[PDB]
Amino acid sequence: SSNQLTVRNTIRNWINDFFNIAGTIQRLDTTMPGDFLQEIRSFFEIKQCLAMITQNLEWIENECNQFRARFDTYSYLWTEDEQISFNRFLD
Amino acid sequence: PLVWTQLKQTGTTQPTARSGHTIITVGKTHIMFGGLDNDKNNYKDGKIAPNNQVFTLKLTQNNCEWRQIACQGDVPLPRCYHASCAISADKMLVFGGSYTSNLRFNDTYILKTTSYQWSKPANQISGGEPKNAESKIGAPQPRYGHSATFFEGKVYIFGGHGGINYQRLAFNDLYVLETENFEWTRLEPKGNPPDPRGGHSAAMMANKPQLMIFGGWSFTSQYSNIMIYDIEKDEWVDPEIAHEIPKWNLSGIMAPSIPSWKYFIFGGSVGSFEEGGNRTNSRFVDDSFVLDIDTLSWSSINLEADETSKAVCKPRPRESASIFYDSGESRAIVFGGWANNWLNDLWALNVSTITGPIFSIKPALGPLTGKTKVLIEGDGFKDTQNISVKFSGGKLEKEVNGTFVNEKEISCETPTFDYPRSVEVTVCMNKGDYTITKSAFTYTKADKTIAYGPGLLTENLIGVQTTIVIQARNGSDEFVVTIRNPAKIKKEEEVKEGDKANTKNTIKEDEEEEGEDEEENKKKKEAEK
Amino acid sequence: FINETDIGWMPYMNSWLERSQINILKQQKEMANMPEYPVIDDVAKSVFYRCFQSYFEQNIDVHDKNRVRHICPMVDIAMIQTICTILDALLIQHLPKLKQMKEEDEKQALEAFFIFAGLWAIGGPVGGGQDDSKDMKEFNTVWKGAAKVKFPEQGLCYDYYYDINENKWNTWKVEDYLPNDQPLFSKIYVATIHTTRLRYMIDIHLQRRKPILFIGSAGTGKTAVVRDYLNSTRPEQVSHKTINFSSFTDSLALQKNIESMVEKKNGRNYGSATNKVLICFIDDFNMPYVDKYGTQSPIQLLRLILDYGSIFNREQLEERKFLQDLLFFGCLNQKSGSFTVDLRLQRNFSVFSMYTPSSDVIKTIFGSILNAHLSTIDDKAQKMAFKLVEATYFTFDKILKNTTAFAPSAKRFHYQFNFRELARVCEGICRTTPGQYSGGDQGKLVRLWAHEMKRTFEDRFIANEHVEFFRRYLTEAISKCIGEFPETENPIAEPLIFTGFVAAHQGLDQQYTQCTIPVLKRVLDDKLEEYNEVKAQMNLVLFQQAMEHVSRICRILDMPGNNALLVGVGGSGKQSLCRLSTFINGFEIDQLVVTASFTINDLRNNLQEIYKKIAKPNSIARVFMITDSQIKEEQFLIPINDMLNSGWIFDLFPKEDMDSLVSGVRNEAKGEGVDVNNLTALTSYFLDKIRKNLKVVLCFSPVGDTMRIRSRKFPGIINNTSIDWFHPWPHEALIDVAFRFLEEIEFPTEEIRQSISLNMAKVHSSIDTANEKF
Ligand SMILES: Nc1ncnc2c1ncn2[C@@H]1O[C@H](COP(=O)(O)OP(=O)(O)O)[C@@H](O)[C@H]1O
Ligand SMILES: Nc1ncnc2c1ncn2[C@@H]1O[C@H](COP(=O)(O)OP(=O)(O)O)[C@@H](O)[C@H]1O
Ligand SMILES: [Mg+2]
Ligand SMILES: [Mg+2]
Repeated sequence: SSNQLTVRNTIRNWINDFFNIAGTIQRLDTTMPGDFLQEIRSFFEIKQCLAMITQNLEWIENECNQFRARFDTYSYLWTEDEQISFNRFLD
Repeated sequence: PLVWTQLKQTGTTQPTARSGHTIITVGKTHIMFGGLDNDKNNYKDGKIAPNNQVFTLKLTQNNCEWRQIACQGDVPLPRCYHASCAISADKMLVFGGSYTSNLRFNDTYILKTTSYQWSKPANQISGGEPKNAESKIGAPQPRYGHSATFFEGKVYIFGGHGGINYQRLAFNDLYVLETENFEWTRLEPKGNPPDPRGGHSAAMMANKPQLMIFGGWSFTSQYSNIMIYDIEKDEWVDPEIAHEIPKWNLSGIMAPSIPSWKYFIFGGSVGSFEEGGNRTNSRFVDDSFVLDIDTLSWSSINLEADETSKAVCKPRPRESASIFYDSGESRAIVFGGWANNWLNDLWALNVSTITGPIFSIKPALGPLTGKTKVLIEGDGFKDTQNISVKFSGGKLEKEVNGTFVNEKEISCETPTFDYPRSVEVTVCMNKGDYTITKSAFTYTKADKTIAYGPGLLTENLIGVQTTIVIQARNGSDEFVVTIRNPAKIKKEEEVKEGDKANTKNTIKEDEEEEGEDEEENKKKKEAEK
Repeated sequence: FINETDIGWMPYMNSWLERSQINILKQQKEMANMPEYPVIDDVAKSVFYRCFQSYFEQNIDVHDKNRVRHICPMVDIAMIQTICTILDALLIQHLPKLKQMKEEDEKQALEAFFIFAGLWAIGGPVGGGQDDSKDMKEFNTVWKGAAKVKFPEQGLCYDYYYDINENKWNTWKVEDYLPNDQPLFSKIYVATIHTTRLRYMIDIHLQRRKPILFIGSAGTGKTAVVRDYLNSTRPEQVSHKTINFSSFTDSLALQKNIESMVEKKNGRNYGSATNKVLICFIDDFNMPYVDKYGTQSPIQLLRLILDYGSIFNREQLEERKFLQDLLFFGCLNQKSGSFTVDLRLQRNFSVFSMYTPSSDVIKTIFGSILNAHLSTIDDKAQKMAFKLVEATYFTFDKILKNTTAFAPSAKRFHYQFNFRELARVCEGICRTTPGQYSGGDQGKLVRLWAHEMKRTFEDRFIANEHVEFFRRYLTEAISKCIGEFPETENPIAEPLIFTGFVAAHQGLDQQYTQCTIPVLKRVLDDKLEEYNEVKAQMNLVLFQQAMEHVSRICRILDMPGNNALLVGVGGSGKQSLCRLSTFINGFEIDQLVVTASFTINDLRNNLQEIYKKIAKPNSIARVFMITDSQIKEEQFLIPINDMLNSGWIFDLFPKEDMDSLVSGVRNEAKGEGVDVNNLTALTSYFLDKIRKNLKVVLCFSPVGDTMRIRSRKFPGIINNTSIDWFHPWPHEALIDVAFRFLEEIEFPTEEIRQSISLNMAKVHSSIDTANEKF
């Protein structure tokens, strides 16, 4: 989506809250206003863990797209069609 | 027509999805090697490592085949986030990488495309092997997510996210090397530096000493400002042309266009934050923006066709990707990257704005009855054979004989138009009629009047018949002869079938004579005589 | 005197392998448009030298005249040249695949590549005789003496190309006909096995600069195979223009055609600027006038253009004028004009037999046209398609197999039965509109067939014995193929008349259904009243046989493109019946008016007046009436034969007038939805409109072999037009014709007036039985 509230956009906001942990430390050398978020996102171990979460999110969506489709088949079509078209089909 | 179109990969061994991967065209062959493969088939025993696997890229009629080359001489070690560039059309090096986060390489490793053999360069990298801290011989301090621009006989690296020992930061500094010997010289500009950034792109602009460094990232705060650097006079000039939104970990490729060289940035992560704190929210943009170097300005580009979807079917953003451009087919192609997940989907697009090498026409105005030869200019214009231009357009289809004066110049005669309406000029070849913004053409008193004879200029007019001959230039015109003298001049007038006049004159006196010839109550080019 | 064995053909084979002759010519000539030859690698050379020598020197079967029955008398070198050009084109296509393969599978390919190259070089020109099918099956067994690379069984050697990636001998794959909406049937082109394996061989001789020649019976469909290829070429690579030889096409007339095609390069050179390939497709190669000695001037010119490439400019005969980047695509038919052309040209060409219609090739063309066109009409009455196409062959075969009845002879010169007839049978079935045929088609179709068959064979026939022989075959065909034999009453009958104007007149929409004679008698009589009232008055009787004649001339004008040819003894009223037939249809007859002093240039302004009326868009299709008397000299026909052969007579205008006639039909093409400002499809689309809106009805008499010598000189007259023969008036007709004229004469008891008109017929019938006795 990227709009309103969605299971991904919530899990996106969740995922974020752990990267937000970078800020709280506020660096141990050089400049005071520095972050760690950059370094944490270069670490290979975290990428793999982040990429594994996204793979599992795309699994459910496909089987949920098959689950919803079942009802959609006969049922979407009737809400699209009008009463006049129903009249034209009859006579 | 410009539109994003997915390309299906069909090979014996297709490449697995990656993030730390770089693609660089060299001669007529595009070669990709890259690491960070989701699939633990490399190292294993806990943690993900890079793969040092090379792959060739071939594409024909929108169909790609992948072909990896195991057989080399030496092998380099597995890299992730590692700037590569091309020397000449043979010698591809790669420099700098990463290995289990804490270890970072600072060793160059050449590859000869024709032999697909790697090598260690002279005695510059005697002993490689993986190590947290490497600071000797080589000037540059080990770094990942950096950038390498190639120029005539010299490679330049500006990129960041790295340091000696355990320290981690972005680089303010530019390290030069001379490929002829592989000597590492740090070059400090006299100009006031740009803020230290890592995870960007840089490339030479318009085949000039200036190279431009857009986007980037740093522990302090992300940046999003272009910064050029001419090797001549050392000090960098600052355009100070920024983007709308701050961008980082993008991927940009240079494109040749004769009128004005164009640069194309795709993917990356954007976000606007105030100094320290937060920075956590990371939006990724699919929309690739377009820069012209002669303009120095960022103009966003839109899809023309939706392919009957009735909605823009663009690829995912993919943050850290790899994009390479073909000068043959005039298209930019990006393999994939890391938009949170890993994906193996090669998406291309053909650039409408770039065309095989005017722009402008002169004259753009003409009379219908006349037959003049114009001059259409642009770029990628074929010489003699294949060259074909479109005429009229105003409720009509016309094809005019074209001749290429240059590769940026095409001569063609104006077609006889019945109605004085709106005229449009195109060009035919490629898929159908590959053109830009069409060259706009716009189609009784005659300004043309040609005269020559011994009855004009100095000649003293005697009893003898002093002759001239005009041009009719015809369907209602007037042609008034006038011979003022001291005595009574004779004056004849014979309209011939050669499309000319024959006006003699016999003045009886001789003192300083001068004959005026008017066409529609207006003097012809020549006066007096 | 050079002997053939002294010089040989080996020196060419060795010089082609080493790339010795080829290499020198490319370097040391103006010919910069030479298609670069492939690299004959050290192995690839050995494998051909080893093979060429092993399938020519060694094979006695290959050179045995009785085993390998050629059409034209191929010279040995002419065959070696065609092998070499095909081997060139195979290598260039499969060179990077060969170099990736290993020693054993590379060798077996290069061997197969020869066998296939040879197969066409030798087996291609195999054909002719009576049974082309047997002269193929005689060759099929000798070239199935093919050393290491054996054929698959259950197929001729022709039906197999060597695929590099399977290494099998796959069989040629044929693209199933998709129904287009071409109104001209001549544009319809159904791919067969034979038409794809020629399409390849034309691409193999265009990739090289090797001119091709197709040789096959008058109506085999050679022109169509090439006229498809030229249409499917790219307009930037190839530029195609046909030269249809007329007998009178002298060496001057060819040079004007070639000079019009070719532009002016730098110096004395003449090619296409931008190195295009300028195809000059000769059709009817044999036709050129054979002088007393036996040497055709235009043909000898071509042998000056192929060899040295230098046409002496007929004005200023000092200027050499060198010609460049030309190919020539011949379409010679054996059994017409100069049966064969000088072997000194046929050498330069690769010859490719086009075989007389097979039982399969007919079923894959006309099967595919009807199945497509009856998917339209009805879901039922498809299964009738193959049943009718089985029949239209069965009948077509039992005509060709009985040669003593129906064979092309001096008196039977128009009895030529080939694809042309099966095309305008399958055209006449393609006129069935869905409303007036849909439903039970068991009977209605098979009549429409019987009729369409009948009136493109009966029409042809002279002798009534031949008309009887036909109707026996036609009622055998219907007992086997259509197999119903519906009743005791045959679908075939005497009063079977089908007409598309009888429906129109009443007020019904684009029917081609059968009327009965008394319905046809009301409509025609009403339409003759309507022609007397508006045009110059022509009184004719309309008896059943003249009734039928309008019926079967209105049919030949309605079929778009198809030009009528009414043969009959002068006085038959062929001219008068045509004028009626024309007025029945919404068409406007244009007859030229010959004075005693008439010139070719004045004909060419009368023809050019007609071509200003057709070329305007909303045009009532003008008919063009010609007779035996109107053609004072044999020259006037030359323009006319080019009109009825295709579209419009080449060079009847300047190229400035034709750039304005094209422009008037740009406002029609946008309305049709055809591509505009292409200037290749627009010129083509206009030629289709001119062909459609011009009908050419010529009206000859078969007396003193003046028609036969015309048919010999102009290929157009007989083959390109749908002949309809005018027999002498039946006894039933004469009694009517007499009685109409005896009206407005007094007679005592009116019983006399009928009775006289019996004896007026009998006398005229009783002279014809004495005239035969005499
Ligand atoms: N495959 C085909 N599809 C459609 N019509 C065909 C086909 N083959 C032959 N014909 C028709 O056969 C007729 C006679 O053949 P044509 O091409 O005129 O050459 P030729 O004089 O050599 O027989 C033409 O009307 C042509 O359209
Ligand atoms: N059915 C008929 N009834 C009466 N007269 C006829 C009939 N058919 C033909 N004729 C006459 O015979 C003439 C033959 O001359 P013409 O029309 O020039 O034909 P042709 O082409 O045979 O010379 C016709 O003009 C007409 O007067
Ligand atoms: Mg033909
Ligand atoms: Mg006549």
